[PDB]
Amino acid sequence: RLFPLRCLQISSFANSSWTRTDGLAWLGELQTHSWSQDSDTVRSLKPWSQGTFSDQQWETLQHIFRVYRSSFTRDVKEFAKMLRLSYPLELQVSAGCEVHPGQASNNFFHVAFQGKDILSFQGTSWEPTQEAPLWVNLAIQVLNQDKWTRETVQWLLQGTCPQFVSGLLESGKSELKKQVKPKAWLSRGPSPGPGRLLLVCHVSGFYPKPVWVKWMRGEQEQQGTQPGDILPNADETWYLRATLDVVAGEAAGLSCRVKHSSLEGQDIVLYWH
Amino acid sequence: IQRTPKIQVYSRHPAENGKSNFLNCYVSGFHPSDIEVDLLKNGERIEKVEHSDLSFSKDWSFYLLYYTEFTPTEKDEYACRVNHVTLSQPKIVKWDRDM
Ligand SMILES: *[C@@H]1O[C@H](CO[C@@H]2O[C@@H](C)[C@@H](O)[C@@H](O)[C@@H]2O)[C@@H](O[C@@H]2O[C@H](CO)[C@@H](O)[C@H](O)[C@H]2NC(C)=O)[C@H](O[C@@H]2O[C@@H](C)[C@@H](O)[C@@H](O)[C@@H]2O)[C@H]1NC(C)=O
Ligand SMILES: CCCCCCCC/C=C/CCCCCCCC(=O)OC[C@@H](O)COP(=O)(O)OCC[N+](C)(C)C
Ligand SMILES: CCCCCCCCCCC
Ligand SMILES: CCCCCC
Repeated sequence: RLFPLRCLQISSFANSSWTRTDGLAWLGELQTHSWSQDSDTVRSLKPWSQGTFSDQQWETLQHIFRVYRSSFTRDVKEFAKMLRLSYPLELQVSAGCEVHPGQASNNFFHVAFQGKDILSFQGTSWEPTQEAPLWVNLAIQVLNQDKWTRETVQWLLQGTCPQFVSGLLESGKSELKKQVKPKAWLSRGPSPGPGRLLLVCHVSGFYPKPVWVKWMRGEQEQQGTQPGDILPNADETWYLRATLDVVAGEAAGLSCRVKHSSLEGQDIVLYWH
Repeated sequence: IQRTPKIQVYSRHPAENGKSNFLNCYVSGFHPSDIEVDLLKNGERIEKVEHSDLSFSKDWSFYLLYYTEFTPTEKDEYACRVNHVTLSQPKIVKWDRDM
């Protein structure tokens, strides 16, 4: 489907002296990049991670990030002192873009404070989110003064990112587009009764993410099927559990049904026995 | 101190005693980022673990994948132990193979 580039940053300020900044990049659901603070380097996680970029080009990005990390850090502590914001601080940034086949290109740059949205880069400048407390508005006024940073951010988003991503997509398409068939198993959960049964269905090892799992009686979906969260494996496939709270007598004839794009129309059907 | 961690333990493949597997622990939805996570075997800490990079989701809550290679058995009890600012005492969630 679509494969957005999501650049994540986690900056934690415990006090004025202690801070930690880490980042990662996700292309679609695949993590392509790692940025630790115990390293002045951005680690590529896939052979196609560098896209169609030279080492010269890449090695500069390396340096530009270090300057960014430190600038951001002192700027934050400074806003904290001006606006009388109390430590510790949890700043997060979600920025990137996604390429559309094959005309336009949309982008985004969101920042959060203490886990709540405060502002984003909309058009040639910073805007606060509607909920934002008023100190964020003072911050916006300061931020928007820096025309240099603005044009820079606008350039990265509207220019660099799209160009970068296109490269990644070309080089990594094969891995992005891969399909991995899941396997499923049944089991008996903790008794909600007695005298009841908790029918549990396990589906694991599927890629990509979108899946369909419902308990069935023949072709009748069981309104009552309760699917869990889609959980990740270490190998970039997922895991999903679907349960049904039923009177023991009902279990007979009941089946668990898995629909996934990798199965090519051939649903997995497990029968309770 | 805002959002407290969800803890979910599960295996890569269906448990078969005496066969090689991977035990996963997914800690999610917590905030702030400061956290401590351990996989447990029979109460004791598992040293040869692996974890993912701290990340977060659209709603800004943080998540973390821990996993280790293991072999299930009738006797061994596996678990996942988490500590966080939002908890008064470390929380333990037990791997249940039939759940
Ligand atoms: C800023 O914070 C340091 C502690 O960092 C903590 O990290 C986690 C443990 C968690 O508590 C987090 O919320 C805190 O932010 C303070 O103290 C010590 O830093 C030293 C470094 O060697 C380390 O032992 C610990 O992180 C911590 N030690 C403790 C409390 O046992 C710093 O405060 C002090 O700074 C010195 C001038 C002195 O006052 C000493 O007590 C602490 O190091 C904080 N930084 C500063 C310089 O103010
Ligand atoms: C606690 C409240 C926090 C609210 C603040 C949230 C701000 C989120 C916005 C972040 C945008 C980046 C902010 C960091 C400052 C600049 C970022 C950047 O991407 O450029 C770095 C640049 O600032 C280099 O250092 P400098 O010394 O400031 O200047 C260099 C540019 N000149 C001097 C060449 C013009
Ligand atoms: C090119 C991938 C490197 C991503 C590192 C994380 C950066 C997140 C902050 C974006 C301004
Ligand atoms: C600012 C997000 C895009 C960065 C491309 C290297």
